[PDB]
Amino acid sequence: VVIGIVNNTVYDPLQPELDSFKEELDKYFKNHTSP
Amino acid sequence: SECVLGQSKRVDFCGKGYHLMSFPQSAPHGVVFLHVTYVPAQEKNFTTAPAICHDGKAHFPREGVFVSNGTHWFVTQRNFYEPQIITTDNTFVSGNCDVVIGIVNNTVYDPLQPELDSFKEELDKYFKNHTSP
Amino acid sequence: VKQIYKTPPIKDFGGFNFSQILPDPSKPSKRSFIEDLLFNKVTLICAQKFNGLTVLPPLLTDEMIAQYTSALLAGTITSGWTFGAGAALQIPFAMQMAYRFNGIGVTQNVLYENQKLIANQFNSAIGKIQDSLSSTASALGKLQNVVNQNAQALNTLVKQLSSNFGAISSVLNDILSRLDKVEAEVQIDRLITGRLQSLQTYVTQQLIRAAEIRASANLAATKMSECVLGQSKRVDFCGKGYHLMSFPQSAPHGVVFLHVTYVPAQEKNFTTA
Amino acid sequence: GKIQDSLSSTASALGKLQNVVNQNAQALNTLVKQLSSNFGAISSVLNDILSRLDKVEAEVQIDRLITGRLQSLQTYVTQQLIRAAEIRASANLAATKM
Amino acid sequence: SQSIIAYTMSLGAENSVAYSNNSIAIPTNFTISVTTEILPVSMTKTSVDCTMYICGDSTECSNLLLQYGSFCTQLNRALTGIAVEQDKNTQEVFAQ
Repeated sequence: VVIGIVNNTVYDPLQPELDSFKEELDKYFKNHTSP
Repeated sequence: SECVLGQSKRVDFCGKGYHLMSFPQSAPHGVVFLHVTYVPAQEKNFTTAPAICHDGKAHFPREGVFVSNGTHWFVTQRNFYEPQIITTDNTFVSGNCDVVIGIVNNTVYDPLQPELDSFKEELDKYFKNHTSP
Repeated sequence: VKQIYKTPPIKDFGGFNFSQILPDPSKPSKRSFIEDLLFNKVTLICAQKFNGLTVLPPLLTDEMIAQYTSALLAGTITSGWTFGAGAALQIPFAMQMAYRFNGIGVTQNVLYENQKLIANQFNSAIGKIQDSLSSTASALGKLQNVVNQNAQALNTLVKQLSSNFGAISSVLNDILSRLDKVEAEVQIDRLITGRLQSLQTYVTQQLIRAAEIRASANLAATKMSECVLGQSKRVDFCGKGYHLMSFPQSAPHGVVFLHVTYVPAQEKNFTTA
Repeated sequence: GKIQDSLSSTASALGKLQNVVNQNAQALNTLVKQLSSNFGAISSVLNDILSRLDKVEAEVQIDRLITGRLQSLQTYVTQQLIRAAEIRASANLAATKM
Repeated sequence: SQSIIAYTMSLGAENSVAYSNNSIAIPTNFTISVTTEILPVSMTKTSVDCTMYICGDSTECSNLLLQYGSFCTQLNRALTGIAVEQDKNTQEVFAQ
């Protein structure tokens, strides 16, 4: 409906904050598979 | 028009003080305005700082002012003392803290961290439980 | 203001320099530098007096007007606009400028990251006033005519005593000395007719000028109410540009407003959506 | 477009300007008509007074003529000053609206 | 024991403000104050019949008055203009 809108990404600060937790969780899982 | 049919931001136009609202009344060859206005009453002293540097960066209040009673720092609205904990929701970041004159050190509470820490403790307890069988 | 505020002895205004608009004790009256320039730049009689034309002194002497101006300026610089709406609330001047910038739609951080610059401009800006008012003289013309007109009419009112208005001689004592009662009357009454027409004209002109001055003084009171005791969002009312704050100053039969305003300077093109 | 319909059809809309003009014209016209009144003199035209009366007796009628006409200009100038003050008030309001 | 005194007028109770580069004053309570303000809006409409005032019920006087031109008409028009302006004032003040 809006005239003149353009395509651009919108950065959500929560996404990298959760992605760091995701990587920490994945590393914890991989370490838990070691013993 | 300005005072009755609306609210006027003009200072000392619709009565003294911050104008709230008004009432017209007739009078012999004239009009009488009852201006109902807000006037601050009991002021208190506080130590103020234009900005807060917590994580190397400077923080400024989105609305209001920084205050301190000598032991803790809060943000409060400009015309009424309602202190609140300095949170990332209540403040915005603008550069680092070497150029701002009068900036002081204070921690800035971020409401996201306690939720993530509770989730991390739940996850750690689940891991420890999973090590039992 | 019902209270006469006093500027604190320490002048740590974050770099902003008000020594040119604040009173200095070296003068026997509490005038500031700019006000003292203004009183010299305007030229503020017996022969008028002896014909029955008296000039009355103002109720508020210039010392009291200077005191009122000093109180208003001290309140503005030490409390912002809070002293106009009620109790006076002290506040650092840098934080007051941050409040003003937040008022004009500019985030307050812009002040703090440029404070030393913004002072240096403002301190220079007031200085440009000193050079401006000291060199050119027509700038204060808005007051000078208000004096000259009131003088000129008075002079004309005196000059009207020299006219004959049809009488044989323009001096009443001459008419009494040369003519007996029945014949002196027909000249004297013409003299009263002419001089009473003269006072009718002078009083009507004075009433119209007084109405104009009342309108101008009401405008000045309005500007003092919003521009000085607060911040005005009205475009082009309190000076050109986005209004930040204002300073009142006394002057012979008038007021001088220094409107300190924000004006954008250097713009860049961008593609917007 | 509605303005186009509003202004082109009715004429009283611009009345706030027309009364500004008419009054002045009327203020002028009456000032002209004042030249036709005798003001007590035997004849309204000063040339008639000069032609019919000697330089001694003409003066008493001529003085009446100056008295009346000068009073007329005084009234006209006072009305013009008051109207100019009103127009200045309206112009200052217009400048504020601008 | 009461007398007429003459004195230099007092401008107001002097109030020095404790300014500081890091001190703020903030109210913790407020007052809702009502202030009255009286404004004239109009004045009594008056009309003066110029002929009646100057030359009341006398035709000999009206004959002399008619020699003075349109002064009476001008006065009547001015007073009617004032009368109309009174209603215009009342309409623009109260009929919002």
